[PDB]
Amino acid sequence: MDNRELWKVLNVDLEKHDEFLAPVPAVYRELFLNRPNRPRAMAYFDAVVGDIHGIRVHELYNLKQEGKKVFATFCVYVPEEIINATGSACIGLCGGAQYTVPAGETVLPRNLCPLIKSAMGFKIERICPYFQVADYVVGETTCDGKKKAWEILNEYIPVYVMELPQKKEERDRKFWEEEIKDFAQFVEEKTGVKLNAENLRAGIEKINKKRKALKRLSDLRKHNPAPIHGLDVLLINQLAFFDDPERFATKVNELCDELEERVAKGEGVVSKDAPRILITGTPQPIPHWKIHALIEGAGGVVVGEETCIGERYFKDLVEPAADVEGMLKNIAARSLKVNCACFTPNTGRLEDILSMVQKLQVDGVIHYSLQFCQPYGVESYLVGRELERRNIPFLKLESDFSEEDQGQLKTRIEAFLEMIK
Amino acid sequence: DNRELWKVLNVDLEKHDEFLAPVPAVYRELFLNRPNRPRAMAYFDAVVGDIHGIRVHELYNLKQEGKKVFATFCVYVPEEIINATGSACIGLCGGAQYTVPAGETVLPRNLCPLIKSAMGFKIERICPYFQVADYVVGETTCDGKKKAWEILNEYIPVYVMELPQKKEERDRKFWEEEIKDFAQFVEEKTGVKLNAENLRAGIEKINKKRKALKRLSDLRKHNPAPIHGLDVLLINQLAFFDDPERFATKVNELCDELEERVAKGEGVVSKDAPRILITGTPQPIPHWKIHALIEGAGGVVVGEETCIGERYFKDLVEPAADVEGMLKNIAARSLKVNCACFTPNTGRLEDILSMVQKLQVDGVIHYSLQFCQPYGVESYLVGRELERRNIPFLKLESDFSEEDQGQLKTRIEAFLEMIK
Repeated sequence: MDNRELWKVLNVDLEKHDEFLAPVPAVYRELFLNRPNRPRAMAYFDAVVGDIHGIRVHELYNLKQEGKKVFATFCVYVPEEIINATGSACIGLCGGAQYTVPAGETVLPRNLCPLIKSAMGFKIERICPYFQVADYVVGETTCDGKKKAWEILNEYIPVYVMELPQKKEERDRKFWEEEIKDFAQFVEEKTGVKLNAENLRAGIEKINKKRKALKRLSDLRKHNPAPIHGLDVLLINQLAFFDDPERFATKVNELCDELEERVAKGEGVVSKDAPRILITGTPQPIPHWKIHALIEGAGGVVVGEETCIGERYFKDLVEPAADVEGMLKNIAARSLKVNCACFTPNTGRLEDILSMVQKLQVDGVIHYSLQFCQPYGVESYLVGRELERRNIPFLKLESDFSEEDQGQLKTRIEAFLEMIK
Repeated sequence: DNRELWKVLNVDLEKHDEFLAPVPAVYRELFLNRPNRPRAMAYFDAVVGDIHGIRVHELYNLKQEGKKVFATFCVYVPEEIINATGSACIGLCGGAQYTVPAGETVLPRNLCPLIKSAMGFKIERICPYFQVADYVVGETTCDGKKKAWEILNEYIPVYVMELPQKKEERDRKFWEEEIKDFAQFVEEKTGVKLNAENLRAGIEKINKKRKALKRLSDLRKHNPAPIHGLDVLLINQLAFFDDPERFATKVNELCDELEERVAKGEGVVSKDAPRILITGTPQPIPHWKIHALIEGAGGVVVGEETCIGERYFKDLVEPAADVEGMLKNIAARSLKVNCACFTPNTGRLEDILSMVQKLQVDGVIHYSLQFCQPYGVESYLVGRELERRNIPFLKLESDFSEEDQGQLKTRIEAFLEMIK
């Protein structure tokens, strides 16, 4: 093939790479392709999944040859606009694979979040071309696991760490603006492009246009019957981390046009009696589609996702400004409006949940979080207690990237859907 | 009068007695019958003989006299300011497993045993040192305690200080302003406003205490060892519950006895037993399992790089002329702690190596609690850098369960069997 020599040049272990890529087509066929009632604008995304380690890696390399850089992030708090204002890429390989768990566990204790260990293994075994072509990695201080794993990752690839505060009063708002300014200076130093009003406003328009299409897609999901299955929207939000901000937004808008066509005639992918489910908790990387597949494989339909591969990524858009200082202020202020479970207290995400259930008309919420995720694990008590106080059905789930939790999670989901008919 | 106090403070006396039932035998086996113990140790034993009594009487008397009792869970708390504003300050980290399942009703099972034990002790209402507390001072360190303060607020009230994540200039100013906020807090809640001459009094008292503990810790650099490590662990544990003045005096008299023990050349064990440095997470009372397993097999522990240890008495406040300068100095002193919640943290590695050099240690053990992420992940870099310097290393980790020693003993002996 052609990607063969690109992987070889990028220093990719080809034996492990093939052993990892082996079972993906059958899973993607059973979970995605074989399902009927599918929209027509999704084939594009299928093609992307059919070559996720191919075309986009070529694009990243060929644009790296132009004098640009490739920045890799793990947190949506990192300003995508500031990076894309210099003509450089901003990708986010949050890996959700078990194949790379025993690898990343060689340096991390086994009682850690599966995402961190999966990404660490992806890097240690040289098996992810996105991780190879990436020049830098931008970390932050959200959980103890990632904050400490940066100290190990920096020996493998350079790591720049932003410091995010833990509360959101006046001084915290101020401190984050200074942090964004330091990151912008670092970006100017590393890319060699001075930030003007032209390029910065251009990048802000670019990222806001990317987020607007996803928020339109999310707003289209609150109709009855459901015009699209939740697994497809999940895959869309998942692909939103490696794709070009223009073509992705265009295809998302075309899919939204098709879904509006469906809504105009009352077409739906599920029977109208089916339960509608809302998901809240930790983001689900790719390919970690287990929960959506199990929920929609018993008759239910997911209408919303309150994760950072859900609505928390595209909910807030940047406000315009005049000079560069105002643009940086607005970027930092947009970033700090994310009601992540690392702040204390975090009473805004609860308002988010209670408003999303009324918007999407949800019959029951499910609080799925990863195993050994303490920030989202502890807050679940308060979230569920408050939701039960207000007479809302609630289910707490927890699993890892293992593939064969079918029986237990299946019984849980089926009992829930039987109860909240 | 003890049961009178426990009735005043709402104690489910049944669970209280069932918790205190199998404790005197443990303390007799681990301490009382162990030979060659010094004489000045007697006082400390008396404290454990009345662990829920006379000190609770003193705290409740201070309460009835119109003054507060501040409960803490960290080292960064400016206890100097609390001592300045008259009120008392006590630390009470989680200790036993009896309260773990109860605490597991509001917290996940995959959390640290310390937070679970603390939450259980609070909910079960069987701790006089907790049932007498007026406030709690939490911090923003780990994920567990940060997200558990919210659930704790529904019970006894909680004030939270925000600790930064690095030690640069912005973090220094941030911590300075947070110390100012906590000073305003104690000014308002204790009624007393602080001036220079009264703030320096608490500064000097807490200094005296820390430097007395520092003298005792330095005294352990003699071969053969003058004192066993379990007694020093008990001293550092009781340093959070006792009264500072008399405790400093008692530790000074113990140091006076150890001076003669060093001059005569008498040791608690032979000059062949291995010297072990413990480093990692703190060991609250009664978590004497690790030291007991290390020494009972035939070793000695001459150093504890924990916060119930070297990191509670290494740094002391610098002097200043005015109140603002004294507050800035208290903040700068508290920020000198090299915990595993900042990034990077090479200072702790420098401390470990310097203690290995000074204390003549021939065996290093890194012990952290179960489900502890900060130290549990930093252990990799710590061991990797220590292995280069050709230092024997051993990673250990467990919870508050009793009969897990079967896996620990086999892990301990072998270590001591090869570092001869």
